[PDB]
Amino acid sequence: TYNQESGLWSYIFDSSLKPSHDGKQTPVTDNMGFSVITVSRTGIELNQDQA
Amino acid sequence: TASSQGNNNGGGVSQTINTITTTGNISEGLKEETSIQAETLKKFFDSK
Amino acid sequence: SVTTFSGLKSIAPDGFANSIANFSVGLKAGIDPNPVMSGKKANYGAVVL
Repeated sequence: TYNQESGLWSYIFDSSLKPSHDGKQTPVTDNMGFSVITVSRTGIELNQDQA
Repeated sequence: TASSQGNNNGGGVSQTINTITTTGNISEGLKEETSIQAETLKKFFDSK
Repeated sequence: SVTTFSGLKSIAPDGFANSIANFSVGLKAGIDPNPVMSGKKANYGAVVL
């Protein structure tokens, strides 16, 4: 998602998406939980002042 | 004559193109370091 | 014995066995809320992982 007030992107990872089994057919057991990565802009952006 | 076609009436409003601080920046077509300035501006225009 | 693909060692932390094939996901655009000088139009970018 992007939020126009914050000017910030939210990246949602859901570990329920992991497959049931490995390439060695071993049950996958770290399939619980999730994580958020927040992206912001850095640097001098276009059209602040004449420069 | 009427072979020009289009609108028979069609009077109304006209507006100039949109603009931003980048509009009219041609800095890659300006200056030189290999050739003559018109030719690098010609390369810069051909893709645009 | 120069290292090649059949012998390259992965320590890849990002959920991939392999450490040679790039990947990318979730391209998203957004308008900067930060004012721009008047008579210039609002800024926008995108990002992708």
